[PDB]
Amino acid sequence: MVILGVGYFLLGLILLYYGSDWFVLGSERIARHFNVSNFVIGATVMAIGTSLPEILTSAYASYMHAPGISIGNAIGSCICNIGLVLGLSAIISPIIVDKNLQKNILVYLLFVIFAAVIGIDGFSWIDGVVLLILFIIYLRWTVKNGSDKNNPSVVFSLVLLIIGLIGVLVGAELFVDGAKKIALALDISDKVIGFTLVAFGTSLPELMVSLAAAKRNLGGMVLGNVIGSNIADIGGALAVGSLFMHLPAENVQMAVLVIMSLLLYLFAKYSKIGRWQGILFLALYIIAIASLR
Ligand SMILES: [Ca+2]
Repeated sequence: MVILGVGYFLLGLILLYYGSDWFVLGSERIARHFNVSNFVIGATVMAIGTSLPEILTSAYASYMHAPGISIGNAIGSCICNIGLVLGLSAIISPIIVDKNLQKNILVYLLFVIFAAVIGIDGFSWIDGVVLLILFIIYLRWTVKNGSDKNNPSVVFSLVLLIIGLIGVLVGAELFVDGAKKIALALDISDKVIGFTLVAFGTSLPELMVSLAAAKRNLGGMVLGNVIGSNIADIGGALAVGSLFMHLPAENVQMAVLVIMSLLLYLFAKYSKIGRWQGILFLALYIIAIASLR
């Protein structure tokens, strides 16, 4: 079970490589038909596509009585998205943000701040419902604010979007499956490896898709996907997980997240999310994962 591990591994990379590229092309075309910006389609359709493994993970974790995991993995992804994902994407393709996109980003900053404030004592099922509503309020607002019978072109767009999404979701669980077989053959029979490599497996569709878009200089789409995913992780993953059990409090991760969200706001308004900014986001990401033990 070693060449099978590599076989699963390399196959996963193939389904993640092309899958994310099709998911981006499908999304870009869909945005053109629904007559919305690359940002809007990234903060809604794309976000929910890549943020689904994060919602299902949190909800299940809190279901089987592991709440500290459900929240720790919920916020840890938001930081991973601004730190690793956005950071890497900005180095590849610097992001100049439009002026109609900043109202959206400001809303994101406030929503994160709102989550941090009510998340000091912890997270009730009350907080969950509140945040769950705000999520939907955000979605219908993002689509509306920035805005057919038998069309062969639209169909092709949906094929790219659906096959592309199936590709990255399958490729991610082939990535993990293969890496686990390799790790086992390597001597790593520890248990945090069975949550570290899987936590990375949930952020893997998000990382790949954002990189695929970054390669095609879709800075707006990249930004939308980061913004949308974090809200889907907080307004959705963090919220749904709180319906089962009372999630604990992490006022050090939330603090860091607000900082990275604040920096994102300032960069996407008075400057840009370019290469040096991305380096900083990466720097803040590595002085975090090391200083948070
Ligand atoms: Ca509370």
